[PDB]
Amino acid sequence: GYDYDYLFKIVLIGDSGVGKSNLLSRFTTDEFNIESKSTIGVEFATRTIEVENKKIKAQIWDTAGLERYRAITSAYYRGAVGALIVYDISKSSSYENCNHWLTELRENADDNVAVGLIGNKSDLAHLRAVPTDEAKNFAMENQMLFTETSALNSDNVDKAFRELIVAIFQMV
Ligand SMILES: Nc1nc2c(ncn2[C@@H]2O[C@H](COP(=O)(O)OP(=O)(O)O)[C@@H](O)[C@H]2O)c(=O)[nH]1
Ligand SMILES: [Mg+2]
Repeated sequence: GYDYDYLFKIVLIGDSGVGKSNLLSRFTTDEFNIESKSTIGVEFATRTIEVENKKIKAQIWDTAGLERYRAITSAYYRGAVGALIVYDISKSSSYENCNHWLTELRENADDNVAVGLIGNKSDLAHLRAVPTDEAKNFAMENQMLFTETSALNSDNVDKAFRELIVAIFQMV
């Protein structure tokens, strides 16, 4: 990793418990943590991927519990060129709160940010509370990419991040 052509900062946002921290770990180091306690703070991790023979350092940010800390929250969004809004396919509240997250993006992130919607925990299909076609339509109406993922079993995680990175690449 001596060099890279671009660095794309991407923020993960969404309700607590949906799997953001595990999406970060699954994508960056192929790791998953079954632990149900949220870490209060901010972190980032990187992975380099290739798009059209260009090396892109994807710098993936994750946070919890700092919403009342203004400067840190500002720093969280600062410079982000992509965002993934994450809900839990088994928890309708997390999906219904996606409009809040879109609004947070509009109010805190740069105008040009490329956005993907992720319905995580697809392995909990027996507990599904959000129909795929409904969420897919909501994503389209709001100019968001859409993927259902399982951070737990890995399903579609690389796809969700890659598609967004390709989309960021086309814009810039
Ligand atoms: N079944 C299932 N559990 C998951 C998945 N992703 C995360 N979890 C679990 O859901 C809980 C919340 O995950 P976490 O990544 O901390 O969510 P966050 O609060 O959005 O950062 C933890 O117990 C995780 O192990 C998934 O895809 N499937
Ligand atoms: Mg977390």
